[PDB]
Amino acid sequence: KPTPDYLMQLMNDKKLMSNHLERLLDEEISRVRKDMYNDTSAELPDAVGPIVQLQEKLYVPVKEYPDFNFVGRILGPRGLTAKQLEAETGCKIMVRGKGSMRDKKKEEQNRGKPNWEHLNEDLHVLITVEDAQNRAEIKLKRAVEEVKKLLVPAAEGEDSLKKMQLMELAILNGTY
Amino acid sequence: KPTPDYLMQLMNDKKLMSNHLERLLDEEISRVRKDMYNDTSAELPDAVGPIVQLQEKLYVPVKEYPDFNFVGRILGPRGLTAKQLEAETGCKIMVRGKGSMRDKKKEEQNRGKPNWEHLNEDLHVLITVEDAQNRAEIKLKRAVEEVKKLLVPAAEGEDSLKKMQLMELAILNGTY
RNA sequence: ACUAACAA
RNA sequence: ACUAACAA
Repeated sequence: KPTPDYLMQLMNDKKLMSNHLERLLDEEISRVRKDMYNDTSAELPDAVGPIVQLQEKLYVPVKEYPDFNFVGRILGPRGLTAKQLEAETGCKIMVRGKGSMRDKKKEEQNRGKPNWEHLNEDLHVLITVEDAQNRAEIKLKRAVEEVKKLLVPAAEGEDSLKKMQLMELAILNGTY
Repeated sequence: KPTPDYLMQLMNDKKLMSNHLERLLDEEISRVRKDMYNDTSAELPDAVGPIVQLQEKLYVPVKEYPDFNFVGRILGPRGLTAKQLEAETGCKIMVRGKGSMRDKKKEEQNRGKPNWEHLNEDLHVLITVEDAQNRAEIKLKRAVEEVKKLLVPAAEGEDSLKKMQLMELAILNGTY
């Protein structure tokens, strides 16, 4: 029974609590939320060959569409959207690049510092996998073919997804 | 992960707790336990016709096999076995008849008192259903064909089921 | 209800 | 590890 209200009555169930009890909740929460969006499926082959790591830097077109905030849409509230995506694909999703950090200031200092090399590239979405080739290509190409969706600006009033998160946010905020 | 130990670590999870939190547990518990026994499936048709009530008094053969305690085997610890059976069939399972009540004394007084008429019949297992005919016959004949199993004395050392409950008991007892 | 995860 | 539910 993945209802909106009862979901709000779940987050608060979780607010007061925080060894299986927690996990018990995290499952449904995710399961609810998944069902929320899925109202808007193949299976991986058995591993073949030595383990491989696959990346795909996917740049966001702020050069093309500066005004639109892609990044938020992707990450979502508590970064959950980005979190549910790593979950259902297996690929490590992470936002790197120029302007990654919301703050312009903090970013203006980490340049060159190890593991901040990525700050010298234009803004992108990084998608990494560790798995056997035939099993990873699929994993990758699943998440690849999903960020591209998020790298396409649904005009306001038609971005159903935007409202989805924004209501989720306004619940974590408790302002609604 | 329906493991025995973790199950014991569940009942005690439940001991300390006692609005969804409780229910959350009751599901797995049942689900675990079901999986426990199922290591030792059709679907009902859509209702057709006016609702009906079906019974089947099923007598236990103490006349034939006095020494063996059928009744316990059926009910099980906390009556759960009898409880999981009402669950998975839909039929109201209940033990009535002579010697129903463990105590001979208490029973020796309720004779004739309304809803204790059943004390004047030999010991039996009562199985009742409320549903449309075609849908109830199946429901009944599922539970019917399962009590008869429990009305057949598995000799000691071969009654795997007996140990199943007895370990479950010895957990609720906390003696193991 | 304008999201900030991830990485350190 | 010898079960006691259900019904009242």
